[PDB]
Amino acid sequence: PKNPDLRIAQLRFLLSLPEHRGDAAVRDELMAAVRDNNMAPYYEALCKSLDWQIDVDLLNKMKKANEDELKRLDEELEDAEKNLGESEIRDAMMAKAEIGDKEGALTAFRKTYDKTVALGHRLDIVFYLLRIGLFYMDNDLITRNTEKAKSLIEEGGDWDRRNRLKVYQGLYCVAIRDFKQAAELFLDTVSTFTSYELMDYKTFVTYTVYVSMIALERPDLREKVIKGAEILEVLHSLPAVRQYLFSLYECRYSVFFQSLAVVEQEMKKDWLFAPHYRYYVREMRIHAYSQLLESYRSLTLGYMAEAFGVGVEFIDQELSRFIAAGRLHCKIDKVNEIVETNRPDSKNWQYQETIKKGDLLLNRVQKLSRVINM
Amino acid sequence: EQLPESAYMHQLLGLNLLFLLSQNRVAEFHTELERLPAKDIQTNVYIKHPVSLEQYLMEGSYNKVFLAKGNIPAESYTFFIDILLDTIRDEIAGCIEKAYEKILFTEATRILFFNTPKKMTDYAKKRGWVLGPNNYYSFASQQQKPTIPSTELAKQVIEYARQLEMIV
Amino acid sequence: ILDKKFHGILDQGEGVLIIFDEPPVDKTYEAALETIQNMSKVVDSLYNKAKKLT
Amino acid sequence: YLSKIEELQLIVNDKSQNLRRLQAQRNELNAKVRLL
Amino acid sequence: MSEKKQPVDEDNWDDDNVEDDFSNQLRAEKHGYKMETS
Amino acid sequence: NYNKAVEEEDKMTPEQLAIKNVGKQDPKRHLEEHVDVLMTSNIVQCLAAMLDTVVFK
Amino acid sequence: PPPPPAPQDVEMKEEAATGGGSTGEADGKTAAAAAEHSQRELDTVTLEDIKEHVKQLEKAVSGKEPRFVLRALRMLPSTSRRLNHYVLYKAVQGFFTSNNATRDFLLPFLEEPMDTEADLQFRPRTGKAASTPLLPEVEAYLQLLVVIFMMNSKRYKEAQKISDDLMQTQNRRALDLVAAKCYYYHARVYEFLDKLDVVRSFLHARLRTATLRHDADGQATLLNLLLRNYLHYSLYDQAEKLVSKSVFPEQANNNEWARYLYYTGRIKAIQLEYSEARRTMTNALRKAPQHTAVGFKQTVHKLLIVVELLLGEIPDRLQFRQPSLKRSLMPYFLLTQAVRTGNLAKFNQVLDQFGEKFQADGTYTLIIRLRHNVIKTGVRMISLSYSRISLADIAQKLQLDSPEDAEFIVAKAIRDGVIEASINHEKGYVQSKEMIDIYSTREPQLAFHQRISFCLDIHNMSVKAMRF
Repeated sequence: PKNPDLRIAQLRFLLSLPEHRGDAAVRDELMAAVRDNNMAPYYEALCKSLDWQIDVDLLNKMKKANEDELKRLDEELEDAEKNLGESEIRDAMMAKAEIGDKEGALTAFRKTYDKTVALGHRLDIVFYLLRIGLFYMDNDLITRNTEKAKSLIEEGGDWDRRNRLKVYQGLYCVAIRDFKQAAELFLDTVSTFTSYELMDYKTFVTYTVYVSMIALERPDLREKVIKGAEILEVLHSLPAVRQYLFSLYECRYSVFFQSLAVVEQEMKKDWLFAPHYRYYVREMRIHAYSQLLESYRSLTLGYMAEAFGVGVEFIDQELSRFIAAGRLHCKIDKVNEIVETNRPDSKNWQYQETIKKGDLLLNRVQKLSRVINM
Repeated sequence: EQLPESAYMHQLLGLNLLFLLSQNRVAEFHTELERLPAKDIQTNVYIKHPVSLEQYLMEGSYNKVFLAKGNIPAESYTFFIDILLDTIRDEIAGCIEKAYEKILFTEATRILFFNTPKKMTDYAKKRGWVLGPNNYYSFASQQQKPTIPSTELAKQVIEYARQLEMIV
Repeated sequence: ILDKKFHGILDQGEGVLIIFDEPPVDKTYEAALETIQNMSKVVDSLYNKAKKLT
Repeated sequence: YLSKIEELQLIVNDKSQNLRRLQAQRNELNAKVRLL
Repeated sequence: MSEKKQPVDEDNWDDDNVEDDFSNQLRAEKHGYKMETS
Repeated sequence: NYNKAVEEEDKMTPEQLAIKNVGKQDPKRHLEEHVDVLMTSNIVQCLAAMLDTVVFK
Repeated sequence: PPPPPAPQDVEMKEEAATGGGSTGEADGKTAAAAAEHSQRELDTVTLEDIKEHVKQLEKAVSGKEPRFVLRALRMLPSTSRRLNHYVLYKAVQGFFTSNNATRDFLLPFLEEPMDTEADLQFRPRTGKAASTPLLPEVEAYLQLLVVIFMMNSKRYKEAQKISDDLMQTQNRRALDLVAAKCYYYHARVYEFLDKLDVVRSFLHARLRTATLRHDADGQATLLNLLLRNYLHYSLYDQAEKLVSKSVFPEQANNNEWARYLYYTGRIKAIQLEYSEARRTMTNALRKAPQHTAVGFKQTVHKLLIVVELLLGEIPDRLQFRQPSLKRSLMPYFLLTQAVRTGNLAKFNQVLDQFGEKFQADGTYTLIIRLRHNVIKTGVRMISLSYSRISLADIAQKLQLDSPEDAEFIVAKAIRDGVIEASINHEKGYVQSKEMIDIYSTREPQLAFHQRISFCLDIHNMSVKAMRF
């Protein structure tokens, strides 16, 4: 049941990334605390957001409710293992202990991993470790648990749950700058309709496109977005980035820049991207310019400055620092405003890699085969 | 080393350094920057002025020469700054058209100085130069026009196959 | 052109398009990729070496 | 000392004679494989 | 070994080298405000 | 042309020389029988490269 | 008294190998070097440098050095009974009372293995008897009643130079192997107090005596000593390497040569060089032996890639960064950030912020050309960028304010030879070009001679290594 707790993770990100109205973080943390016993939101807001303007006792009462809850959980721990349970005593205690403080976590994972017995004992354990990680912007939890899973969960698994583990892997692959294996693991589209792991299938589409407009080269672009009309029956609900992708074939750079600003702000205000979203947009820029110049040579940026908006000075500094970033072999001027189609690998590079590696590894093995004697 | 502090210490280093700067050395400059480094940035204008002066010389200004010559006698660095004028002018003899299109009378007047002696005329009649019509060119092609890359590398193939022979 | 439907260079500075494509080089592609795989194999053998050493 | 050092080091260079022992092993292997 | 004088002495971390390479370009509107500049 | 097609199978032998712990009988000592041929090939290539400039003038 | 049995065990395991085994490996052995116990003993010296050596404290005081230095005798085949003496003296530390007989009573203890009997003939036992006691004394340099005794113990090691020079036989492939280490510790203890003055002539004549008769691991190591000597102090005798470049052994210890090329890379870095210095820094970098020694590559790498910082074509260097080096590269991280930035006020404000750590570097050569490096970074970037740029665009993009110093920049860049860029001479206004269609076919196969001739060199080297 991590979808609402994924929304709570987004609450924590709102507490983290936007410090505009810290009461809004206090707002939804108190809203998640007044019911569902969720006190961890309340300590979380106490720390980063406001210091709980009025929640000294209004949430300490529900903290005492969580205290009685945890104490009766740990009492039924012995009341039920009094009876025989096929690791199901510890299974129930780990499930119910995955609400209040990290007390619930330490009575959750210290009582499952020791007697995790079958696929489900770790199926839910790894799903909910992914959730306890995703509440913050974690990667140790949400993939170390996948390591345990590889040791524990699947072993054949389901045609349903294993696709879910793979979609977890892809969900972090888009959370991190792993701009391909997300869409690879999000290539299912027949096994992630709706789940307690899918906070929103439309948000599934968001994470998917925010890795597919990069992983999917033009053939894979049309393969998954266009051809794969399975996601289209659902991405019919978010036409902004969809039409962006539509232009992403005809290469309409004006609307490219419109939606580029749009998605830039969007990522600026979206989870698990705050300290990294910098490249994606300028990467889209350079990649599109690549094909645009690849059209032909005797062309101008000014002829494209229209598509660039008023992009003469914009792209001046832009492509200056981009070629300075060592990108996109091409030619362009100011007094001449050139465009180019160049950089064939089978000119020298397809022959330069030869020594690039047969000297790197050559001397690697050389010194490696030097200390064999000296 | 525990001697009374030397009077002309500050500018004997400067005499040596400006002589070095005149004779165009490449590493004794840096062993000079290593033997006494701590008195170079804080003080010692006889050294502090030549080292940042060298930064300005290989920064791109032969006019900081004259800005500086505003005040550098410095007890008879006059001969050495005359040799510094000489290393201005023969480095102009090199760097006047290294890979330039063409200059005219006025860029001679800017980069060179002393508007027209028989010395820039001596340049035009001493380096193998065409004094064009109020105009300059290195030559008619500037590069002496820079057709068999095959047979020398065929001899290379001879000794190359030879060295691949006698070994296994 | 972007989808290999056309292979060549157009023009607006001269308004004159020119077509060209001669991709296939089995020598470079084939041999170079085989050598890449050879590099991977040598990387593999490096550990046999480092093991039998110590 | 004066004229007594170099040939001792020359017998030391019979590691090249040990190289001949190695090539002897080699040609042993080869001759007997050819016998096979 | 270190037998010398010297004995005297991915979330964004992966994207961090590019970030310091991004530390010189409009870190993250004037892009979009340039639309109405003309 | 066939060299790029032949070496890529004997090149699978180091993948089979992945016999790390204790797994290696005869090493499939067939890594040769292509090199010498390659030798001859580019040998003659260089030969003819010579003979061109040599004979032609 | 239960832990000192571990030095009791490793001490006997050391001089069993060293004394008996390398004496039998000296009697008739060493065809090239059959003294494998010499490298075994240098492994155990690294093992005593990992651990405490033998008796620094070890819950007692001064047990082994008064004990085992007695009675070697090398006689009739019951000298394993003298080894039995060595073994069964070990009831003193466990059972009896320990007493202090090191660092003061060692002065006749060193003369005991000579005054017992005419023990044997070879010097590696003498180098053993003056090294294996006295190297456990050097790494405690607390400068109070311990460093004058390192001083006198290495005066006995100067007597070991005397008995290396006049000992009657290639025992230098044990004694120079130990003497590399102990002469580094000589230089250490001599320069924990002052610069060494006549130890320079000690080192000179010690290099002289190892010239041809026994030229095995002595010349290169004493030359490392001499090089770091001329490195720590004023810089006058690098012309000695420029006139007497005899620096090419078998490059035996495989890390000695690596750090040797590092030190002479610092030399050519401080003489003047970019290219050759950065390539020997690169070769020493990739010739880092392992990372089995914690954070010792790190400070020395901070001073290694100063020349790559001086290239200007370096990104942030973060893949090397030890997290314990981070609090010391708090200047150095912002310094390579100031390499990536073209700001002038930040170029001097990093200096104004971190001049003390720049003095800890102590290399003015970086800042005397790092401004010039900033303008060369600018010219490389922008001259690789545009075909026919103007000098005014780049000039008043990098705050040059006039045409004629931009002309001197472009002129000294042609003189430094990066790009073709000329001047459409009326008032400046550069007319220029890039360079593609330069050449791409016969020019690779020029360098392919060096590629495959280098490959066949390494073929024959693997052949001569297959010989072993």
